[PDB]
Amino acid sequence: ARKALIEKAKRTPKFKVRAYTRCVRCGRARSVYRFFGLCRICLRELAHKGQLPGVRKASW
Amino acid sequence: EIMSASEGEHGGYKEIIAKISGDGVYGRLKFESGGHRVQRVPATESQGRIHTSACTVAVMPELPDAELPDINPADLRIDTFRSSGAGGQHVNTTDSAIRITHLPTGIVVECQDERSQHKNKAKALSVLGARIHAAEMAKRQQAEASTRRNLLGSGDRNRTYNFPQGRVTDHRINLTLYRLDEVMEGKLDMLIEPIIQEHQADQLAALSE
Amino acid sequence: GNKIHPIGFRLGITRDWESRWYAGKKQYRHLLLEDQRIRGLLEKELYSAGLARVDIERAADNVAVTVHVAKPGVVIGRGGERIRVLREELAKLTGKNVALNVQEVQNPNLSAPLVAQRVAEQIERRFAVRRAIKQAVQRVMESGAKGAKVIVSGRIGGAEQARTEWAAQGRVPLHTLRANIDYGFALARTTYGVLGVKAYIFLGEV
RNA sequence: ACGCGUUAAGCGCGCCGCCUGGGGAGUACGGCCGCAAGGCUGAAACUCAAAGGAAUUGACGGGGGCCCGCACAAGCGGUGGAGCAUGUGGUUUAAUUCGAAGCAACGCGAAGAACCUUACCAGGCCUUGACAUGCUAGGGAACCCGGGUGAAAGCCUGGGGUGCCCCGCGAGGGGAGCCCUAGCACAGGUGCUGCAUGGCCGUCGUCAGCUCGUGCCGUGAGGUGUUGGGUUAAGUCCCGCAACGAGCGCAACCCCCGCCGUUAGUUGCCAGCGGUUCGGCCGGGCACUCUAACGGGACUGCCCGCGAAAGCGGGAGGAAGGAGGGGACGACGUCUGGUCAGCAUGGCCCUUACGGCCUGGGCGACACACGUGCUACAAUGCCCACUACAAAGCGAUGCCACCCGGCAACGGGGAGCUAAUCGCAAAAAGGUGGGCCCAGUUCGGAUUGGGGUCUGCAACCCGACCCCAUGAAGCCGGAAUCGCUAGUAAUCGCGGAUCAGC
RNA sequence: AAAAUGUAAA
RNA sequence: CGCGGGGUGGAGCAGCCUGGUAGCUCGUCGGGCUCAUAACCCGAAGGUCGUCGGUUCAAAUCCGGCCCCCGCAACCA
Ligand SMILES: [Mg+2]
Ligand SMILES: [Mg+2]
Ligand SMILES: [Mg+2]
Ligand SMILES: [Mg+2]
Ligand SMILES: [Mg+2]
Ligand SMILES: [Mg+2]
Ligand SMILES: [Mg+2]
Ligand SMILES: [Mg+2]
Ligand SMILES: [Mg+2]
Ligand SMILES: [Mg+2]
Ligand SMILES: [Mg+2]
Ligand SMILES: [Mg+2]
Ligand SMILES: [Mg+2]
Ligand SMILES: [Mg+2]
Ligand SMILES: [Mg+2]
Ligand SMILES: [Mg+2]
Ligand SMILES: [Mg+2]
Ligand SMILES: [Mg+2]
Ligand SMILES: [Mg+2]
Ligand SMILES: [Mg+2]
Ligand SMILES: [Mg+2]
Ligand SMILES: [Mg+2]
Ligand SMILES: [Mg+2]
Ligand SMILES: [Mg+2]
Ligand SMILES: [Mg+2]
Ligand SMILES: [Mg+2]
Ligand SMILES: [Mg+2]
Ligand SMILES: [Mg+2]
Ligand SMILES: [Mg+2]
Ligand SMILES: [Mg+2]
Ligand SMILES: [Mg+2]
Ligand SMILES: [Mg+2]
Ligand SMILES: [Mg+2]
Ligand SMILES: [Mg+2]
Ligand SMILES: [Mg+2]
Ligand SMILES: [Mg+2]
Ligand SMILES: [Mg+2]
Ligand SMILES: [Mg+2]
Ligand SMILES: [Mg+2]
Ligand SMILES: [Mg+2]
Ligand SMILES: [Mg+2]
Ligand SMILES: [Mg+2]
Ligand SMILES: [Mg+2]
Ligand SMILES: [Mg+2]
Ligand SMILES: [Mg+2]
Ligand SMILES: [Mg+2]
Ligand SMILES: [Mg+2]
Ligand SMILES: [Mg+2]
Ligand SMILES: [Mg+2]
Ligand SMILES: [Mg+2]
Ligand SMILES: [Mg+2]
Ligand SMILES: [Mg+2]
Ligand SMILES: [Mg+2]
Ligand SMILES: [Mg+2]
Repeated sequence: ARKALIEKAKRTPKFKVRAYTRCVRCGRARSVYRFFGLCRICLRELAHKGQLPGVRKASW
Repeated sequence: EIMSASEGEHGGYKEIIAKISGDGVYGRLKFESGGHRVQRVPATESQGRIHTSACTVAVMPELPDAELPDINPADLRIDTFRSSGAGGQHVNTTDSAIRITHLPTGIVVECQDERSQHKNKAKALSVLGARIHAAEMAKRQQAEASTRRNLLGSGDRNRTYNFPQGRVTDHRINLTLYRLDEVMEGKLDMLIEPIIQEHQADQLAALSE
Repeated sequence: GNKIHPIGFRLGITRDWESRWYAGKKQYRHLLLEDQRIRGLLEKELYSAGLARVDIERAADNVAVTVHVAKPGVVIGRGGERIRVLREELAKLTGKNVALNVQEVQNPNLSAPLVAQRVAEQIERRFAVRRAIKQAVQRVMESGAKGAKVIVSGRIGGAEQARTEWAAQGRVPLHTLRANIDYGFALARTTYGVLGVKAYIFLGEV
């Protein structure tokens, strides 16, 4: 369900709604921010590295 | 259906007996008799240490029982004779005392309580019964407790259940399978069947070898 | 476990983005996707040169990647060769454009993500972990730093029991924003398992 | 060591008494004494790897002093009771996938379970494999097409093209290559171990703590500093001190809100004029409102009283005064915490199967128990019609004004906006008007019948919404228990992440 | 005055 | 066998004399407290009264037979 599962979501499936999101880095199915194609974890990681441009920690 | 069942504060059952009725029951529960080790961090753990513990279980098959249909005159030997002590002339000329000998066992009761021989036979026959009963009660105790001493003894046999490894492992046939969960659930068959089979491989090299 | 990433904490405050480019909405994702692909396939090959930081900036199809080192002799290659074929494998995967410009940071000892890797390597090579730590900080402190600290974790020296281990000279005010401090991780792989080196170098105020 | 120290436990001599590991044991036996109770004398087997003295550092106390926290108290609204929403235990099941367990598990991983998602079950399948880089036997070309069967996977097959390296005239060959059939490498696993780990996270705890260097004291563990008086949200500062310094923490540097200024003037704004398609709408113009970018502003600065100081208490001027309100920031470490199921990773294990595919089931089950929740029990209420006043976000595969049909869910038709332009968008409490009259009610809207709209291949298990009818329990909830001290609690809406849809 | 208890593996 | 008493929720014991009416303590079950257990606190379940009969409108209650338990008696020779 690692390398194998992630493959199905990449290729366009039989039906319309059958297609689903998945992290474009860790391949996590659940909780995937569509803006990046990334998961909430991978998002936090790269955002901390600065690799995510213009994105900084919010505070108010 | 459970019978005796002393509790255990938390949790248990510190001891519990149960009549499991049916067909092929003793056949598949035969091999349970013995000590079952358990390794895990107990509920009661004051910190974080894995604790080894054990539990002996004993499967006993259904025993068709039957007490003797009371006594039998044929194996009784009854003697009558003159009672001892006070009574005047009556006590001197009246075989009122009684003595009954129960030939099979060997226990004997005398009785010179009251003046009628008949009534004394009545009492003696009553105590005689009571004395055979408690003889057979003692006998069925020195059999019941003793067959438990027979099965359960100085021997570290039978399966071990390890939780953190998640693996049960019957020591007798040296089979082991890390699917403890299913076992602890009820599906014991891929554990009792391999024993039933290995046991049969022994019965092959029995009277033939 | 509770400490904050020093870098994410100082974005636009004392540290600038490793990638610099606008997007919008309908394109940001696959923009970063290939962007991430770059930095990763860079790191895999340019490891021999030990990169301290890969910068990436984009334009209308035009994409610029200004990589860093402290020993660029590897990147530049024979006479000037390896750098070209590098960029000639670049647009071979971007389907877009190319970029060189590999500037070089002076003291490697004052670059944390550089330091960690050189230390984490010593680990894989089976060296005294207590010693290499104090060696690291020494090399960093005696080369101008105003502070330093290096932390490793895992089965130190193949110990059945894993544990934390560190030393520090000078000062490393991680709580202070005004402090410019370098940081980076390195993954020390070995036969007994995966250790992890974290380097903190306090450069100075601002 | 504690301490003893001319009232030695110092330095010496004389003599008596006594000790030789703990337990057994001041017991047994013997002897002697006693009215007795018991005393004096006084062993052994056995058993343990210690018993023990003083110091040290913590931890703990139903020990103490000083402080502190929504902890008590003073309060206002709730849970616990009801119906339903959901999570969990448990049971059920072919399976009801795995993990989380007092605080710190229980609307937690799940920020989107109808298929997919899916790790489970059943059945139909597949084998160098859906995936990666290679070595090759037949040595075939793309790529579209279709039949066959089928629940789909899968299996099987009819096409056909008449593709490209080679000074090939030539029937024939010669390589690269998506590629096709067979092999060996190898892939693959959400299989096991958080008690082999990295990272990252909860946590005591935004608690004020924790330590190093060196000096000195101590045989030594260790102490000192860090203690002490004052002070503080603070190991915050001041003074003192065999200590003098320093580091990580505290604070500040950052963000948003409060006031003011320069800059900026459309897509925003309108004070005075013109206009006048009955009105920022036309021209018009940055003054304001706003937008967002740089700044000023507060320092116990001034005044009062106490104080050695630090600073405490009160007063003034001020949009704001002693941390202004709020966020970001989580020390050495602690919990054998959590997470091999986000990813990574040592070891272990599966290898035509613990891998992979499909269809259909399950994750939604239901005698019960718990957590968190939503709606209520009504008159400070509820229904109806008119009328208002927000902020922050989303939207060229989307938002949908505007008409048109429909009682409506909505479906046609259609304008504008990639948006300070257009749209989601009616904010709801609120005000005004009208009805209701203390009732299981016009309260309540659970449950069920019947009939439809939408999204999707497809809503039986298993969706959301609309219309009709049904209108349950509940008339303020036992023991118990929770939140919050100011624009807070309570109450009223709206938006978004996820996402076809819910 | 309130108010017992905590087996056995680091 | 001769007389007396007795059998009621799992344990122990009222209620029967006087018919209508099942009670007390403990236990068990569910929910609190506590880190957890017990204590404690809140709520519930649980017997058709040994057994056959008869009386009655109606029987745990009255009447008769049997079973089991308990004490008393069993003497003059
Ligand atoms: Mg599978
Ligand atoms: Mg796709
Ligand atoms: Mg979907
Ligand atoms: Mg017992
Ligand atoms: Mg017993
Ligand atoms: Mg005779
Ligand atoms: Mg004999
Ligand atoms: Mg189960
Ligand atoms: Mg860097
Ligand atoms: Mg003295
Ligand atoms: Mg004296
Ligand atoms: Mg001794
Ligand atoms: Mg002795
Ligand atoms: Mg003595
Ligand atoms: Mg003696
Ligand atoms: Mg004596
Ligand atoms: Mg005495
Ligand atoms: Mg004595
Ligand atoms: Mg204090
Ligand atoms: Mg209170
Ligand atoms: Mg419902
Ligand atoms: Mg089964
Ligand atoms: Mg077909
Ligand atoms: Mg053909
Ligand atoms: Mg504080
Ligand atoms: Mg001392
Ligand atoms: Mg000395
Ligand atoms: Mg200290
Ligand atoms: Mg003092
Ligand atoms: Mg300090
Ligand atoms: Mg604002
Ligand atoms: Mg006017
Ligand atoms: Mg005019
Ligand atoms: Mg300023
Ligand atoms: Mg003031
Ligand atoms: Mg003050
Ligand atoms: Mg520890
Ligand atoms: Mg509701
Ligand atoms: Mg209309
Ligand atoms: Mg209409
Ligand atoms: Mg349309
Ligand atoms: Mg336009
Ligand atoms: Mg109103
Ligand atoms: Mg309904
Ligand atoms: Mg009422
Ligand atoms: Mg006890
Ligand atoms: Mg305990
Ligand atoms: Mg009783
Ligand atoms: Mg308790
Ligand atoms: Mg019941
Ligand atoms: Mg019953
Ligand atoms: Mg009767
Ligand atoms: Mg009757
Ligand atoms: Mg009669």
